[PDB]
Amino acid sequence: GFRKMAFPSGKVEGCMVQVTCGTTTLNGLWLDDVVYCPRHVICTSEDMLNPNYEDLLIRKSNHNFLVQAGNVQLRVIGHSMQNCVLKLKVDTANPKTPKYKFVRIQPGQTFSVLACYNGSPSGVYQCAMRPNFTIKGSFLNGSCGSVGFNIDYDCVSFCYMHHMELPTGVHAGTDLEGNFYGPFVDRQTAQAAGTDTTITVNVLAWLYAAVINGDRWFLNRFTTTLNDFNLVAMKYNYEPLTQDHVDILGPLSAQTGIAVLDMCASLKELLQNGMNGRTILGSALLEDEFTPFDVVRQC
Amino acid sequence: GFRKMAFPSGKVEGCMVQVTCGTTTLNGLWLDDVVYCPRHVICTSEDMLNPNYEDLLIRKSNHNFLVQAGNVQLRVIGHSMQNCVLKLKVDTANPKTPKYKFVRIQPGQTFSVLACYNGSPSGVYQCAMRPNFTIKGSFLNGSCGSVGFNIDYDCVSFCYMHHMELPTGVHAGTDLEGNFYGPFVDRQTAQAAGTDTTITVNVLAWLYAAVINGDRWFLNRFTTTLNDFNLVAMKYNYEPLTQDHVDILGPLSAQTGIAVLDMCASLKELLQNGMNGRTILGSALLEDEFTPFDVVRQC
Repeated sequence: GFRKMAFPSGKVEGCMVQVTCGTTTLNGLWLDDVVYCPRHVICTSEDMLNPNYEDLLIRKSNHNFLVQAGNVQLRVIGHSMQNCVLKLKVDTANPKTPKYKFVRIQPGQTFSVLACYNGSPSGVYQCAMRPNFTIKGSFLNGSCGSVGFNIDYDCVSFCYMHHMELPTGVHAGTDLEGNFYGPFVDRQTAQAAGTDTTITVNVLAWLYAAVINGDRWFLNRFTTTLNDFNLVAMKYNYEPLTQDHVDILGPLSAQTGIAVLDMCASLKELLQNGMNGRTILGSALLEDEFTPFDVVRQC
Repeated sequence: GFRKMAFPSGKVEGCMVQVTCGTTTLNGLWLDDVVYCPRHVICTSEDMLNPNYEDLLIRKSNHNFLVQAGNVQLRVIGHSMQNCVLKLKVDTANPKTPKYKFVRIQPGQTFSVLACYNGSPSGVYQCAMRPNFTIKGSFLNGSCGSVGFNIDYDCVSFCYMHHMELPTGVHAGTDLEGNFYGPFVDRQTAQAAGTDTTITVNVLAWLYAAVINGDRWFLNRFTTTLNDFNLVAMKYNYEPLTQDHVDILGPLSAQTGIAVLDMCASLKELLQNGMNGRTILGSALLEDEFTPFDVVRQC
């Protein structure tokens, strides 16, 4: 079988707290004795249009921040700002702190999102960093400070903190150093992203997944060069395929005995013709939010 | 705009253990001082075609069961069989036991699965119980004893425990009282699922979701009786609606002001005429794995 699969979220659930300043409430991440959260918690409705965050922060005291782990209030003993992330030092360490790292992911890479409201986890799902640095998430009011992450041998790699929604319904945020992915800004304005593209290496991974699970109507006897595939890919606003990408697909190629460039020839035919009403793994659309690693692990 | 979202898995992660007999290891669920697992952990390969579980259990003693949380052994102090589940009394009450219930779900209901191997969680995903009492999971060897669950106001409702795969690649299992969903048995014999059908109540939920988001071209000014709709539905391999289905659509019907039987009339028209090249929620296919509760959550 094959489904979109998220990492188990327990290690991150143990770190989620509620952070309140004024009449603004969102989520924070409690690691050791520090709570990380979006800096726009310090804004008011009038501030959010063109906020001078340095000015706004100097006017705040430690006692203006209300941090709550469940029913328990945590005392803020210091605060600083790192790009778009506020760091609140608290006097108690989180015993539930996992082994962790802060990473900045590359477009095309996937991660799990733990969506939280008022410091309480609500759901978990798998996202990809779009090539235009948006993410197609499910985030409502109060979700800010929800984080995205991957897990590797009990170590949690935090890669995303949520900040905003765009008019098209996609989302934008930062890494845990507070730098936005993409050309976005934490001000209350309608922002557009650059033109998105489809993550080609992931579509190929997913086609290999469809084959591993016995779905093959789209395979063909033809083949293609890497450059000629990339010309057609770019015409249809697919990302070009690098030789690193070809190499990353090897294990799936071997597992199925289908050369990478043969699968490229199949994808080319789908782009040029369509799916003729047929479906792949249930979908009427080509899916590009499974990486090669994702497919392997689950297969 | 909608995606499969799982419940945060942490409360369930804290209950997963491994249960071994000889070299056969699967997963178990540790709640208070009882571990629940599939009874076929007591089978050798020779026993699995036509096991005499009652006879196999008589030869078992407490000291034959290796239960481990991680690498830490949990001593077994009693054992009993309840239908297709083994219950192992252990000498330690699980300190991470959540508030919980055992529930038996209906076809069409959705739940999160925490896929586990050797007592270690690998991933979490959302499943729907199909009308033929199979699920389309992602399960590998050693996944038995993985559980499906819903979470309501901090209470975990356990509804599924995994036991087997069917030739078509779908999966079958029991509730936590050990009664299989569907006509299946825990024997290593070839078994067939009934022909599957589309989950009508979930398609209706999906149409309500489309209306909530402003996509409502398919609404018409007609209605139908429940019986007339059910008789048409069956001719298109749609599940007939129950009174419980009508009731769980209540909130969405209230939210939109569209009576359930009016929406049924719109669906009937879609079934009899097709989509005429149009889309709903950006899809030419009707989705049937989002329940009325799922829709409310994400909307």
